[PDB]
Amino acid sequence: TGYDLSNSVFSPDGRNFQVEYAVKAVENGTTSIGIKCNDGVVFAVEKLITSKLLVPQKNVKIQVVDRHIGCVYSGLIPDGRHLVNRGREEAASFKKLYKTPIPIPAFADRLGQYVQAHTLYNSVRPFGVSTIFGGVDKNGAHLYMLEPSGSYWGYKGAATGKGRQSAKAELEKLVDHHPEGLSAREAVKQAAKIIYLAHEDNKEKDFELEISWCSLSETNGLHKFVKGDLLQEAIDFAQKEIN
Amino acid sequence: GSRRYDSRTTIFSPEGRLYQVEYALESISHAGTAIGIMASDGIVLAAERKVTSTLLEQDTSTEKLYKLNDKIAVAVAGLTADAEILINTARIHAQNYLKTYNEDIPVEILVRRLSDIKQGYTQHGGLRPFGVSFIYAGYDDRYGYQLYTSNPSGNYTGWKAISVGANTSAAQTLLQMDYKDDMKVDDAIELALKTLSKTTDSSALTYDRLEFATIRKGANDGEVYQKIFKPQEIKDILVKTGIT
Amino acid sequence: SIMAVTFKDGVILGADSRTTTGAYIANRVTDKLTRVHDKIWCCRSGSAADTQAIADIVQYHLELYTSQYGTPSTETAASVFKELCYENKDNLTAGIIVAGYDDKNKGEVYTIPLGGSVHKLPYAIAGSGSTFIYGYCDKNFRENMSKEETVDFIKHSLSQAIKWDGSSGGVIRMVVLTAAGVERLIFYPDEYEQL
Amino acid sequence: MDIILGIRVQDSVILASSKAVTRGISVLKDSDDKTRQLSPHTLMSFAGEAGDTVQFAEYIQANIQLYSIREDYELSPQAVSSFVRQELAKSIRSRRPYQVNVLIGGYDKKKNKPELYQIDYLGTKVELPYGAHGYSGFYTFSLLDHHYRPDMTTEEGLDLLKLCVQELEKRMPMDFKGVIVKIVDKDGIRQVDDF
Amino acid sequence: MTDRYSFSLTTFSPSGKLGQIDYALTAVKQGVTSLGIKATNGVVIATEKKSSSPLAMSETLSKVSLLTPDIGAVYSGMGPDYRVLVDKSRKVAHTSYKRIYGEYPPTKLLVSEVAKIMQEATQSGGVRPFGVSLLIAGHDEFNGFSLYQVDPSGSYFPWKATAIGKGSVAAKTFLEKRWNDELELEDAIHIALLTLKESVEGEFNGDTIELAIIGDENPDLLGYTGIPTDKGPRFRKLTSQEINDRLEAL
Amino acid sequence: GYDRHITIFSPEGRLYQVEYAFKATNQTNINSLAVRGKDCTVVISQKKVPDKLLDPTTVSYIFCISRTIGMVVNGPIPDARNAALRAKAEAAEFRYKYGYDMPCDVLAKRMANLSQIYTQRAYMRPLGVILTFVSVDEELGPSIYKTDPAGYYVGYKATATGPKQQEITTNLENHFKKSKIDHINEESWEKVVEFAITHMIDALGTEFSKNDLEVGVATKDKFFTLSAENIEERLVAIAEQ
Amino acid sequence: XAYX
Amino acid sequence: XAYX
Amino acid sequence: NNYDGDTVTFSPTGRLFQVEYALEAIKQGSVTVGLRSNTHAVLVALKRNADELSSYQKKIIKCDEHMGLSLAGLAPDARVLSNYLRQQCNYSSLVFNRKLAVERAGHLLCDKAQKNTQSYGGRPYGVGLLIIGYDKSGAHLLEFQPSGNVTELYGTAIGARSQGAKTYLERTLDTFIKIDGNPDELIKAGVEAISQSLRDESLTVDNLSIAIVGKDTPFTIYDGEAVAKYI
Amino acid sequence: SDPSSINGGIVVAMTGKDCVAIACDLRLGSQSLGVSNKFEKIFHYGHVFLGITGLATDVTTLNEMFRYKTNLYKLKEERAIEPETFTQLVSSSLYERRFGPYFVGPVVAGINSKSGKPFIAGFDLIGCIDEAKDFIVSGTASDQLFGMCESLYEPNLEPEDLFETISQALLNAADRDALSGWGAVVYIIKKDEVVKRYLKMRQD
Amino acid sequence: TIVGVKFNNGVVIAADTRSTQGPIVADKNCAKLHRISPKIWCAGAGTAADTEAVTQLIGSNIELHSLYTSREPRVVSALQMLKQHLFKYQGHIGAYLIVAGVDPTGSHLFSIHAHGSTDVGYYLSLGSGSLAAMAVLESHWKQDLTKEEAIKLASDAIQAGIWNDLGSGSNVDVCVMEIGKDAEYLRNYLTPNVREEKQKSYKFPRGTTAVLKESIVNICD
Ligand SMILES: [Cl-]
Ligand SMILES: [Mg+2]
Ligand SMILES: [Mg+2]
Ligand SMILES: [Mg+2]
Ligand SMILES: [Mg+2]
Repeated sequence: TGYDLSNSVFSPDGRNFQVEYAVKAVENGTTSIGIKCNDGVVFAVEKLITSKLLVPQKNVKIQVVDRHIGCVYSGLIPDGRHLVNRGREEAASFKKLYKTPIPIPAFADRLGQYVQAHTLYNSVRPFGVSTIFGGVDKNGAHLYMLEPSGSYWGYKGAATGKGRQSAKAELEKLVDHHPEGLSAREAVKQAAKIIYLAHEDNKEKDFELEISWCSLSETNGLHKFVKGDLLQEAIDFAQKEIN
Repeated sequence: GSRRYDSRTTIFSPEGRLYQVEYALESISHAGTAIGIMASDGIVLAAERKVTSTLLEQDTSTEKLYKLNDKIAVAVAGLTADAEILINTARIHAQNYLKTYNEDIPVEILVRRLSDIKQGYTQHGGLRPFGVSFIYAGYDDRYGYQLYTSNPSGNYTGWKAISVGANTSAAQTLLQMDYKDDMKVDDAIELALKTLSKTTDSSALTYDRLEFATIRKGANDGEVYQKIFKPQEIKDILVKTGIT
Repeated sequence: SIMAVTFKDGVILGADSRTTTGAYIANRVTDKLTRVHDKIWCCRSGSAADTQAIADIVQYHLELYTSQYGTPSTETAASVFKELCYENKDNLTAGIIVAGYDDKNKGEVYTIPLGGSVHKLPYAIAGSGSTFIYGYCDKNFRENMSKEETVDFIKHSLSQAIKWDGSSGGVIRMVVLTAAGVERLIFYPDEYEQL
Repeated sequence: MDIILGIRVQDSVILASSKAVTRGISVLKDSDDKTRQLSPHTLMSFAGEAGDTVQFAEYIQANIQLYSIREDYELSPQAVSSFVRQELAKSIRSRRPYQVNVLIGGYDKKKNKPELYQIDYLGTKVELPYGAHGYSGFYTFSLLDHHYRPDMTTEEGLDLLKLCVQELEKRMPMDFKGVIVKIVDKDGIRQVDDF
Repeated sequence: MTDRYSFSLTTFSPSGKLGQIDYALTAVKQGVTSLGIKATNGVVIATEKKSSSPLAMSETLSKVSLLTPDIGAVYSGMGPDYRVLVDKSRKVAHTSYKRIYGEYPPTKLLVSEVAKIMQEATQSGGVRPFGVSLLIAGHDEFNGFSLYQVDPSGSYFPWKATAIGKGSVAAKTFLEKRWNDELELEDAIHIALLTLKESVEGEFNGDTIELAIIGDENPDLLGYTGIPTDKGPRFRKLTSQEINDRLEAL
Repeated sequence: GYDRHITIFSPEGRLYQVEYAFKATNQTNINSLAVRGKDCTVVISQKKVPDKLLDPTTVSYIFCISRTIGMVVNGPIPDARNAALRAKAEAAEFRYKYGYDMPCDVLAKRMANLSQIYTQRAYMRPLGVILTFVSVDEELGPSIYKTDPAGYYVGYKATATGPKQQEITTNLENHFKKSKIDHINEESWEKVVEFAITHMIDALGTEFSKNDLEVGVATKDKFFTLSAENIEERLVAIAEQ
Repeated sequence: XAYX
Repeated sequence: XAYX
Repeated sequence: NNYDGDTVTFSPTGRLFQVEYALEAIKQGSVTVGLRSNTHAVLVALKRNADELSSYQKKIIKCDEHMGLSLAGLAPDARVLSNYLRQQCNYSSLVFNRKLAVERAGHLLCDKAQKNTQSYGGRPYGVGLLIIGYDKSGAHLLEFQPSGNVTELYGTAIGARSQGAKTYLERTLDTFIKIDGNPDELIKAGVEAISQSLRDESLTVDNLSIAIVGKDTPFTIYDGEAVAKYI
Repeated sequence: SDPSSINGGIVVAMTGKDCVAIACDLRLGSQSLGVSNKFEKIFHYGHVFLGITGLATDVTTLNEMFRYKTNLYKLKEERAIEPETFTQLVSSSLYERRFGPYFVGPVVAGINSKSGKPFIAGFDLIGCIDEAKDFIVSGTASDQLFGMCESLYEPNLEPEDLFETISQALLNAADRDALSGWGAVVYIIKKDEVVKRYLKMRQD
Repeated sequence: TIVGVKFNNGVVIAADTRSTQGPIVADKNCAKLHRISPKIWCAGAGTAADTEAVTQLIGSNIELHSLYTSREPRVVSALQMLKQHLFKYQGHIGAYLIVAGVDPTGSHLFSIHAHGSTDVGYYLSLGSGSLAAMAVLESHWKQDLTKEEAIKLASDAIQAGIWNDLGSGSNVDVCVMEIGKDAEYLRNYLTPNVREEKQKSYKFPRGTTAVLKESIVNICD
C-alpha cells in the first residue's frame, strides 16, 4: 500500500485518501450552517468559548467576500482564511474586467477550481475546511457548500462540522414544512435554534452564537452581521426551543 | 512531496564510488566490442555490431562508427541514442572552435569538453549519466595521430591501442601481446580484426557484423583522409587477412 | 461617421462605409458595424487595424464569458473594451461606440473615446464626420422614438456627416437590436444624398 | 591614442605606437605604451576611444594567457587574430560596442614567418605587409607603397619606419610625442629604447 | 506547487539495465502487430485496426499517419503516446528543417529528430519513456526509399523488412523467407497482407486492416497544378476498397 | 512499490495510476448514453439527487463548452468541472486564433493530448473522468467523440459510459445490427431523445421520472440542455406508445 | 495606414 | 531592400 | 508516525504532525504572560539563560510605537515574524498614514504562518507570540500559534507551566480588566500572574522582562534595574 | 555612415551552356582610403560558390557562419549541400536577423550535381531571394553591372566565351565606381572542374 | 500590381513580375503569387522578403494545423494568423497581401495591410499600381462573372499597372481557385514585354581580357 502517504495518488479503489483524511479535520471542527430563504441566505456558526479570557464578539469567524457574498467554514480556520483571501482576489479581478459584481455560481466555481487544484499535485496539501457560502446576485439568492475534494453543489440548507448530522436533520424538516419558502427574519431565528440543537454534540465547553445574512429586502442585497436587538431576539428564540 | 521517488543519481557510496557511473559501466560491458589501434602512419577503428538480423539493411546503417569532423571520428559502446546526443554536441563544439580560431579543433580539446559534459551529469542536476564509452580516433598538427577513450564518469585517457564494451579484459591482453610502436596501418588493420575474431561471442566473424574505419595520411601530400569502410570493402579486407 | 441611438424597442447602430489611406478610398463598401455578441455590436472609428484587433479580443472574452457565466450585459462588454483601450492608450488610436440589447436593461449605448474613458448615453456619435452633426443630432434627438423615427434620425444625421466629411461616404449600414432579433439595413447614395 | 603603425619584413613584424595621451587642451602623458603582449610571439597595438582601448587589450590578453596555461601551447598569430576579430564582430552589435582599432604583430613558429593583421572596431580583419589605423594611413601607405620591399631586413624595416615617423611629424597637425617601437621575431618580443 | 520532479525517473540498476526502457519495450510487446516491407520502387507499412468497441468508428482512429508528403509512420504499443509523437514529429520536420532549407527533411534525419525526443523522455526530469516502437517509411531524392524502426530508448535501425508488437517473432521469420532485393511494390503489398493475416485473429478485410505505401508521386493528390517541380506526395493511404481487391487474389 | 503511486511503467508495462483513474470514473454511479440522428446528436445521463437539502437545478454532469459543442462527464464533479473549464478556454482560444468554431473531434483530440501528458509527466495526476463530446459539426455532421484518463479518444456511431455501460452498449449494438445504418433515421431531435431514453430504460431495466434524467441536444449552430418540463413532455410521449 |  |  | 515526514501530509485522523511538533517547541520555551485593561495592555516575560555566565534571552520585541509582542519557542522565527509585522505596521503608516489595527496584525500573521503548512519543502514556524497594542478601538491582546490560529483575549500565557498563570488570570479576570488609568497596578497583576508558573526559581532583576502600551503610553520595554520596583 | 558603402566591392554571376561564372573585385577600403587589394569576396562550400558584397566584417562573419552550417549539414546529410538548398539556407539565416541585419549583398552560384543544371541567385540584406536565368549583380557598382550585363549577356555561352563576357562586365563597371576595383577574380565553374583567373585591371 | 477578383464558382488572383531597388529593376520575372496551402494562394506587395517570409511561416503553421485537425485549411484561418502576426509587429513587417482561396466553407477573397487591418471584397487591388488596377476593376467589374471573364478582368487590371505604373512591369502571373477543382497556377499567363532583338552581338574575340594568373580550384575532398 502507501497510497495514503502522498496527495494526488489514486488508490486501487480510485480514491485520493489524502482528501478523505482532510475531511476528518473538517468533521473535527465546530458546527457551521447555511439556510437559503425567500430573497437571500443566512449563515450561522458555533464558537466554542475555550476560556473566560476570550473577549466576547471579538473573534469573528464569518468572512465577507466583495460586498454581497458571505463565507463560513468548519475545520482548520487558517485554511478557510487562505480560501477567502483567494475568493476576494477572484471576485476583485471579475469586477475589474466585467464591471458587474461576481455572480454566486461564477464565484462558487472560482473556489471549486482552486480547491480542486490542491488535489492535482503531491507538492500541496488539500484544504482542511468545508466552506458554506452564498449571497444575492442578478438571478436572486444562492447557497453553496464546498468540500476539500473541490466538490460543491447548490443547497436549500447546508451544514458541516462536528454537529452536521443533527443540523442536517433539523434543516430537512424546514425544507419539508416550508415548501413555498422561509423568510429572511425567520431563517435568522431558525439558524440560532439549529446551532443550539447542534451544540448538543459539543456540549463540554459552552459556546458563542454568530449569525450573518444577505437579503434583497432586509439588507438591500449586501452581506451584514446580525448584532444587538436582532441577535438577542434570535438567541432568546433558540433558548425557548431547547427547553 | 517528490523526495520519496528520487533515486539520488549523483551521490557517493560508503566506499567512495558513484553508484550510477559503476552501473552505467556494467551496462557498457554488454555492448558490442569496439577496438582502436594507433599506428605511426594512421589509426584503425574496428567495432562489432550487436547480434545482427539477416533482414537488417547493412550498407545504409550506422551504429558504432560516427564522424565528428574531417580529422576526428569516434567508436561507440553503450546506448546509441545517448551517444548521438553527445556526438551532435561534439560536432557543434568542433564548428564553434573552427568559427572562432579559423583552425580545426585539436583532438584533446574536443575530448576534454565532451568528457566535462559527462562529468557534470555525475556531480549535479540529479539526472542519470550517459551510458556511453567513446574511442576517439583523430589527427591534428600538434600531436599527430591520437587515440582517446571517455566513459560515463567523464574521465578520459590516451592510448596506443584500446578496447571498450564487451570482453575488454581478453581484448586488451591480446593487443598488449602483439602491438609494437613501429607498427604500420595495414598491420594494425590485421591486429584489430584478429583481436575481435578471438574475443567475439559469435560463432564466426563475418562482414555483415562489423563496422570498420581508418584515418590515414594516405591522401595526396600532407593531408588526412577518413575512410568509413563499405560492406564490400570489409568483405575484401576480411578475406585478404584470411579470417574467411 | 458612426452613431448608435437608443429608442422604445431597443437600440440602432449606424455607420458610413468609407475607408481612407490619405485621400485614396481603400474600401468604399466597408462594414464598420461588428458583432462581439448575439445582441452586443460596436461601431469602430480610428485605426482600422487597432479597432479590429480590439473587437476580435472582446469577441473572444465575451465568448469565454458566455461559456462560464451565460449572456454578458452590454455594460460588461463596454468594460472589456474600456479595459483594452485604457490600459493600451499609448499604442492605440480607437474610438468605439458599444451598443447592446438586454431584456431587463433594453437598449443601452456606451461611447469610448481615445483616452479609454466610458460614457453611457441615450445616443452617441463619433468619427471625423461626427463634428458636423453635433448641432443637428442635439436638436433632433428625442427619447423613446419609434424604429422608423430612429432609422430616419440616423439616416438624415449620417447623410449630413457624409455630405461635409470627405473621410466619410459610400453606403449607410445600420444594425437594429430589439427583442425581435437582429436586422441589417443598407441605404445607397441615390436615396440619402437627396434628403 | 591616435598613431599605430605596423611593418612585416622578411624575418620580423615591427609595431610603432605614439606615446602621447591627450585629453582636452592638455597632453597628460608623453611616455604611454599602447600595446599588450598576448603571448611570447604575439603583440597587439591598439588605438580608439579612451578607456575602451586598455579594457579591451587587457581582456584579450587575459583570454590568450588563459588558453596558453590550459593547453600548455602558444596559439598561432592567425588563430589569435581570428579570436580578436570575432570579439570585435560581437562588440559592434552590442548595447555599447568597443570603439578600439588594433594591429596584431606575431611570429608563427610552425611556419617560421612573420604575420601582421589589421582589425578595425567593426571586426574587419586583413593580413598586410604594412598596416596603420586612423589618419596615419593617409601618409604612410603611399610612402610604403613606394619604399617597401618584401625581402627587407629588420634594420631596413626600422629605417623605413623612421621615414614614416618623420613624414607624420612634418604633416600631422597634432604632436603625438614620438613612438615606442617593438620587434616581433623568432626570439620573441623586444623594445627599441633609442628611437 | 510547480514540477518538483527535476530528477531522472529512469536510472541504471546494479545489473546495468534501464528498468523503465525495458518495461516500455514490454508495453510494445503487448501492443498490436505492425510491420514494414521495403521494395525496389516503394515501401509498405501495415497494422491491424484493433477496434475498442463495434459502436466505435475505427476510420476516425488513424494508426498510420502522414508526417511529410514523402514520409509515413505506424506504431505498436500505447496509442496516446504515438499520437503526441506524430504531432511533435510533424512540427519538428518544419521548425528544425523546412523553415531553414525550404524543403522536407530526408527520412533518416526526421527519424533522428523523433529518436532525440524519445531519448530525452529516457533522461529528462520527472518523465517516463514513450511506450511505443515506431516504423517510419519514407522517400527522399538522394537516399531513395528507406524504412526505419525507433524504440523507446531512442535507438533507430534501418530495415529491408521487419515487424513489431504482439506476433513480431513469427512475422519476422515469415518476412525472411519471402523478402528478396528484386521485390516490386505490388509484390511487397501482397507479402504484407500474407504476413499480417498470421497475427490477426478476427475479421481480415479493408475495414480492420490499415495499410499505406511510399511509392510513385501522386499529382492527383497534390491539390494544385502549374509548378512542374511539385509532382505531389509519395505517401498514399490505401482505401478500404483497394485492400479488398488484393485480398481476392491472395 | 512506488511504480503504482506515480505514472511510470510497472514491470509488465502498465500505468496503475491511469487504471485507478478509470475506476474513479464510476465513483458517481451514473450511466450516460449518446446517439446521433440525421440532423442532431442527443446525449442523456442519469440524474441522482440523494440529499433533500441539495438545490437539484445545480446538480449537473452535462456542460455547454461552446455554442456548438456539448460535453457530458462520467466521474467526480471537481475533475469534471476542471475538464469543462479547460475545454471552454481551449474552444474560445481556437476560435480567436484560427477564425472558426473548434470542431468536436479536434477539441476531443486536444483534451486527449492534455490527458496523455498526465500519463507521462509525474507531477500531474490523471483526471478521474471520461469526457463525451457531442456536436453537429459543419463538415462531419452529427459527431460523438469520447476521451478517457489514458489519453485515448475515438469517434462513435453511438456510445454509453458508466457502471452499467456494457448492458447499454450491447442494447445499441443489437439495434444497429437490425437497422443496418450508422444513426437513428429520425427527422426531429424530439424523437431521437425519445429513442435514447427508451433504449436506456430497456438496457438498465429502470423507469425514469422527469427529475431522474438529464438531457443534452446538439443541433446545427447550437447545443442546449432540456429542462425538467422538456423531459416530462418527452417521457409522456414514450408512455403514450 | 487604413482608417468615418 | 527589394520591394507591384 | 508515517505521516510526520513533512507538513504537506495529513494523518488518517486529519492531523498535521509537523504543525503539532512546531506547537511542542512553544511548550519547551520559557513562560510569558499577556493581560490588558481598557486603558493599557501589559506583557510579562520570564527570560531564560544558558548558564550563570550567559545573558538572559530577550523575549519582548517592539513592532511600532503602538504595538509589540513577546515570544516563546524558536527566537529566530520570532525575529522573522516580528520583522514582517514591523514592515506591515510601517506599510500602513507610509501609504495610508494609518496605525495598523491590532486585529489586522493578527490576520496578517495567521495568513503568513498558514502558507508554510500547505507547501512542500517549507516548515511551520516554531514559535508562539503574544501581541499587545493600543489602536483606535482601545487596548488589545492577541495569542498567535504557528498553526495559524490567532485569538483575541483579555489575558493569557504561553510556554512551560503557562497553565498556572492562565488559571490565575481566569480567576482574576473581573479585577485586572478594570485597572484603568493605573499602569503600575496592571503590571503588578501581570507579575503576580507569571509567579504562578515559577518552580524553584524566583523573579530576579536581570530575569524579569515587562512591556506596556496604553492610551498615553508608547510601547516601551523595562529590563534590569527598571523592573526592581515590581519584585 | 552607410554600412553598404564603407568598404566597397562588387560581385557578378552569369550562366552559360552547362556552366556558371562568378566574379568579384579585390578592393577593401575605409571610404576614400584603399586598405587591401587582396580581399576576395567569393567563398565555396563543396561545389556551391557564394560571393558577398557590403560591410566587410559581415562578409567575413557570414562566410564563417555558412562554413559552420554547411559542415554540420554534410555530417548529418552525408552529402554536399546543393545550390538550390544553400540559397534557402542563406535566405533563412539573413531573415533571422530581420530587425538587426547583416549589411551584405550575397550571390549564390553553382551547378546541381544531380540534374547538372546551372544555378545562380541573389539576395537583399534582409533575405529576399532573386533567382535568375541570365545574371545576378551586387555591390557599390550594381547599377554599372546591371547596364553592362543587360547589354553584353547572351544565353548558352561556352565557358571560354562566358569568361570574356563576365570579365568585361565586371572591369568596365568597376572603373566607373570609386569604391570598386584594385584587382579582380573570375571563377569559371563546369560540372567537375573549376578554373580561377585573376584579371589585370587599372589600379586606381 | 496585385489584384483579386471573385466569380461564379471561385476566386482568381493576379500580379505583375517586377522587383525594384530604388529606380532599378532588380528582378524582371519574380513571382509574387505565393502558395499558403494547395487551394489558398497569396498575392504580396510591399517589402519583398516580408511578403515571402510571412506567407511561408503562416503556410507552414497552416499545414501543421491541417494535419492536426484532419481538415482542409480555411482562408479565414490564414487571414486570422497573418493579421495577428502583422499586428504584433505594428507594421514593421511591410507585407500588403491579397489572400484568396477555396475551402469547405466556399470561395473567399481578403486583403491584409502591414499594420494588421483586413478587408472583404468581390474585387481588390494592392501595391503601387493599385489605383491603375482599381480604375479598370471599377470600370468593368459586375456581379456574376464567369471564370474566363474574371481572368480577363484580373489580367486587364494588372496590365493597367504594368503600362501606367513605373513600380509595375514585365509579365502577368495568374492563379485560378475554383470550387471542387485543383487550383491552376498560370505562371507568365501573359508576356507582353519581350525584349526586341539586339542590333549587335557583343561576343568578344577570345583573349580580349588581360590575365595575370590562372589556377585550378579544388572542389573535391
Ligand atoms: Cl495538443
Ligand atoms: Mg463624402
Ligand atoms: Mg502523473
Ligand atoms: Mg575604380
Ligand atoms: Mg583610386
